[PDB]
Amino acid sequence: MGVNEVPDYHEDIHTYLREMEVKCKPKVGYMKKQPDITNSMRAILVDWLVEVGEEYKLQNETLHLAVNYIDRFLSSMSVLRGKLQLVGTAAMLLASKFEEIYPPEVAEFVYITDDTYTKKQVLRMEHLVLKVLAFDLAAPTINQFLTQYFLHQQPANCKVESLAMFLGELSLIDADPYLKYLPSVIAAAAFHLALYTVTGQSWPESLVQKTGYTLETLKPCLLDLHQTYLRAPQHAQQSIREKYKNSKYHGVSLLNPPETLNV
Amino acid sequence: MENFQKVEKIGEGTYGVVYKARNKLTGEVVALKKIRLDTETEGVPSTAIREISLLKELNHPNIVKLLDVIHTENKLYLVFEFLHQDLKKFMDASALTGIPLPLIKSYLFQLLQGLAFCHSHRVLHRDLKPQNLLINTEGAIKLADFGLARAFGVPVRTYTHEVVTLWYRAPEILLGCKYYSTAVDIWSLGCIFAEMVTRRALFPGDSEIDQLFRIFRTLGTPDEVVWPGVTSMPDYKPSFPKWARQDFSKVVPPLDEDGRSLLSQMLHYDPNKRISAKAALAHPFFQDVTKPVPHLRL
Amino acid sequence: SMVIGDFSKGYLFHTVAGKHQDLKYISPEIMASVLNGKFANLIKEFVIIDCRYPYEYEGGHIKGAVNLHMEEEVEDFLLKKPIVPTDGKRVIVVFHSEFSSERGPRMCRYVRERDRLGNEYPKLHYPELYVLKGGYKEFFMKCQSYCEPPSYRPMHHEDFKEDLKKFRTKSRTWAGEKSKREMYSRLKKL
Repeated sequence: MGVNEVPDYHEDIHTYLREMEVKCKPKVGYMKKQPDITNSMRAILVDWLVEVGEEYKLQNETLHLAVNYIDRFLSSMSVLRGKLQLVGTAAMLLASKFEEIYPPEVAEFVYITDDTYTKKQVLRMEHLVLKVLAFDLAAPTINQFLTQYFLHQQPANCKVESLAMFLGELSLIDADPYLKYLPSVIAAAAFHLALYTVTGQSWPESLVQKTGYTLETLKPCLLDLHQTYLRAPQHAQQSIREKYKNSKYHGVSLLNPPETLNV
Repeated sequence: MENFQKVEKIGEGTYGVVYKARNKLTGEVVALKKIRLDTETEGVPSTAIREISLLKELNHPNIVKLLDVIHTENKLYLVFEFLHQDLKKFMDASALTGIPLPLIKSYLFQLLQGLAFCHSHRVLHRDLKPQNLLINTEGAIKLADFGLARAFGVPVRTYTHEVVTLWYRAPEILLGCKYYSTAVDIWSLGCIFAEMVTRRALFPGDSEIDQLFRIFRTLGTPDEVVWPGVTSMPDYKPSFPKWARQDFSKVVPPLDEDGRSLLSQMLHYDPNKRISAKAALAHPFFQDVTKPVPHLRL
Repeated sequence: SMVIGDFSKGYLFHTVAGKHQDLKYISPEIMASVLNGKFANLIKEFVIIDCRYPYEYEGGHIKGAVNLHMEEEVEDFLLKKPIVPTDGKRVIVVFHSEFSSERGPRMCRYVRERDRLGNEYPKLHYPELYVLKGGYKEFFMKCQSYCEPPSYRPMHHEDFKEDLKKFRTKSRTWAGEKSKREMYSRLKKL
């Protein structure tokens, strides 16, 4: 509240983020252009990144930024299977250097790598990722829009916020079909789904004016988010469910998804 | 690199030394800032990464321009547009007669526009001081040295504590506030504003405790009425001296009523009640702002 | 400004303008005269902390200087057992480095901060801190007589690069650990 919520620039910052998320958007369906990796390897890598971030107590913004960097790098560069983890590590490192007050050292990133890549290799890959991304490391993420959306709920409910974060992180694992949705749309769908699941409310009328997103235009993303919320227990990658079972996240992954959507 | 013909070099030693070079083919004067990565055991520094990432989006007349980045596995070169001198050098050269009031008004207006542009793009400069403000011959002042800049969220989180230069550090950072925001930058401007009027630093402290005592001496010791929640701050002690607020007539004599009111709003204790860059541009102090040309003695 | 940190008297040395306006500088001529016996009666102790790395210390330094390249070392040497002054004399502490731009000023600021923390305002153990203007390079150029051994070892020498990287890593690790500990102590009692 007050200068913490930036009341003079919040609308300007939101408009700037909306205009920026188009530029930092990865190419849709870049995995077809990749002749050695598919979406399963990407999902495994993102799950491993979630586990790594949970190990070092990194921010969720770091993980979202790292996944964005990985997607952008792969959308313009072709890598082999054995190198994929390396680029992930590099992206994570870069994300930390952009977000964390105390980012982990390169030695730690080689350690969690399990010594399949050396420190020189990690630094070379970091240089390559920085060159390919053209130092465009400031990218809007689902976290950045969800955090702004959380200010429009009255009364506040930390369970809703934690469930929205959990759904937004679940959307990170699967490239299909969340590569075709902007971070703002996924954040809006996650916020509405969390509100419906926890308190039974819907997409606020103060947010349809701010973002222009009605419940009708959020439906294509909402259906997919609901489908993979229902299928979360059966997913091969279960690191996010374990991470969000903790009491700091209010055990949101232990909740029951709604049987049907009132949309 | 070989494309740029080095002409002059300023910055004693190997400490972010900059080179005034000229483009060989187009004859453009640029400033090359050198960053070492062979001596950096952890790759590209976080400060350089943040500065390059955030300066590529800030396109304003009052923000320094990052023309190009020369990327090499052992060296990093940041190419900036060349500006003749910083504001500290200008004040030192103009230490006898002082900076004329219309020039101070124009410089403050331009700095506030640049800060408003920075804040509307979620960037926190966090290193605002006269050494980081670059002027030119035409009469334009620009923010520079975005190495300490950061991109914040709405609302902000807990960020880096040791950021602003001690002379221009906000009282909320000194008192160890959990959250700081754009109001940290405005305070700096306020201090710079006073430094432009009185030709001397407003709060020249040699330590955090001395800096807090100087701020309290000039503006009065805060309490729960002026700054609610100040008594429960981690770095606040109930043993602080109970000083009285000095009237701004003696703090900044040359300033008029409008300038005094703007300075008092910029130096507000409570970050919530502190003025913003966007709201400062609408102040009556800038009713008759005109842009003069500095003499540029140096 | 024009008074020492405890606000009791002015600075004895002829101050020189420097890169940092926070601190008070002295050109190598003043320290050359001081080491030549110019203020024997008015100065009780004269400390010249060589804030450079030890491999620079072995490559030439001012006579009577003490090499303290770490903040913990300086706190141990200066503040754990402070040099008690008396009436009629003053204790002057001079910091320097290769160029007196990053390391010497940082050590001077750290000493002032730790002296303020450990005392009651405005009492200070070392109210007179100077930084040698131009660093050790200018002193070597102008006062090579007092530099034993008469040699100059740059920080970015083609040799001792591993030592420089190790020392930088140690400084970075210490600063990061101190910052994290302070942040935790602040957030536990916010």
